[PDB]
Amino acid sequence: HHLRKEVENHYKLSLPEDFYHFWKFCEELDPEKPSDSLSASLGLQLVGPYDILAGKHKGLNFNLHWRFYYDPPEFQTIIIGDNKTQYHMGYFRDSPDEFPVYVGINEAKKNCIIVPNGDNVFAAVKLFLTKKLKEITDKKKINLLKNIDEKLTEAARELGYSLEQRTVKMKQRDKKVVTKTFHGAGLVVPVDKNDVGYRELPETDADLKRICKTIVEAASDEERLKAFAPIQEMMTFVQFANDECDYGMGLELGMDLFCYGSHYFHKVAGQLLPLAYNLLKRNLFAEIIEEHLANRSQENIDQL
Ligand code: NA
Repeated sequence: HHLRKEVENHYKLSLPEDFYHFWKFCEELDPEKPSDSLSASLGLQLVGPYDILAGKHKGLNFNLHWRFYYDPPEFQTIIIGDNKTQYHMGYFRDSPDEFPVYVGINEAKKNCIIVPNGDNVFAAVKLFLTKKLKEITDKKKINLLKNIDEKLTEAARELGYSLEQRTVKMKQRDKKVVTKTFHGAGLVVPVDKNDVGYRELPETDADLKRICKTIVEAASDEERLKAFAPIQEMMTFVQFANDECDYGMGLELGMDLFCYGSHYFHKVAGQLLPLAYNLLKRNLFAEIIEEHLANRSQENIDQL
């Protein structure tokens, strides 16, 4: 596609082959409006990089474009669904220098959880379709979805794409996950044979969430200052961890605070996440998190 290098220059990210093949699939499906080809049948719409392939881009910050409230920098939205739940799908990359490891989904009006949904967009839409078909009570819609299901399956078969929700390479990546974080999709950082690269937080996730709850529910600013004391302490622990190259600890603390979702945590998360991503040489993610924390909206299409 003639707009390919424009996609990767604007996002500063490399897109996998499934991204481009799926565009051609949707073009054939509805050449008048490829990004809306699944809208009547599935309630889905292609967005983010697809907007560039569609030429819809012709101040424009693609680090924020269709970035929903709980999308960590690893998560790049490509498809949106029901706006009542803010259902959407995105490629998930552990590093800006790698291809996506899978397609994740989140409902931003419900929670911060990122659910795996295949390792390519053909799988992601097929899995969505299978689930959507369970709700359909109209014979014409049933017929339409079965046809689309047949086309997706054959296209995936011809390209050699798995249609499984979790593939082998995905289950292999989970072996590298040093912690789940609050969103459950996992952090992957380099860890050498002496465990250097990561160390655990002093609190469990349930206890960290309890600490966060006492901060947001503090009845006065003085009580909130006191409720912050365990966070301030953990940030000191992160500084020591950074001095000994255990960069993943501050990444995990910052990610959990971001995922909890309170504006009371934007300042500390802005002190943890940019530094951690820079120390990990994931500089683009440091840019994304800075710009997102400065503009963490519930409306996010940069094309207005
Ligand atoms: Na965690």
